[PDB]
Amino acid sequence: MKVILLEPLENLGDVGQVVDVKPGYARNYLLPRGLAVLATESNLKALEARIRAQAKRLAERKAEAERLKEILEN
RNA sequence: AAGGGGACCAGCCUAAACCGUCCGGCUUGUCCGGGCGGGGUCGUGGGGCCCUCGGACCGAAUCCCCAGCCUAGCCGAAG
Ligand SMILES: [Mg+2]
Ligand SMILES: [Mg+2]
Ligand SMILES: [Mg+2]
Ligand SMILES: [Mg+2]
Ligand SMILES: [Mg+2]
Ligand SMILES: [Mg+2]
Ligand SMILES: [Mg+2]
Ligand SMILES: [Mg+2]
Ligand SMILES: [Mg+2]
Ligand SMILES: [Mg+2]
Ligand SMILES: [Mg+2]
Ligand SMILES: [Mg+2]
Repeated sequence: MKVILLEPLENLGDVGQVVDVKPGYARNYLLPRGLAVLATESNLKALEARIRAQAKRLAERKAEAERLKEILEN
């Protein structure tokens, strides 16, 4: 069963990563303890749209810096 | 059972794509979810979106009126 980790779990996966676990593990351990969420279509988009937003506000930083490296350095 | 002969006869509304709006979720938006409205309903496949072209006739199974009908009755020839 595919789940999206909400946290880094040792010998499991990284936060935001999609891993495969047995249904019992997900239903009776991860989901109740807030450690993961079902890799459903609905929030596979939620993860995706946040990976997209994080990249958006990052490349905006690496370009509002360069526009300052423009004025300075000259 | 098909088929044939007859009785009767009638076909419609949705879900999803996509659009809009409201609400709340927290993991902040190009988000996800819930409601509502639009859109759509098909097998010659149909629909959505995007271009190009083109701009009155049907009509309920719903509501209204009426005829007709029922729930009392009446006239009715000639020793
Ligand atoms: Mg028959
Ligand atoms: Mg027949
Ligand atoms: Mg008959
Ligand atoms: Mg018929
Ligand atoms: Mg809001
Ligand atoms: Mg939804
Ligand atoms: Mg909605
Ligand atoms: Mg059609
Ligand atoms: Mg088609
Ligand atoms: Mg109807
Ligand atoms: Mg009499
Ligand atoms: Mg008499």
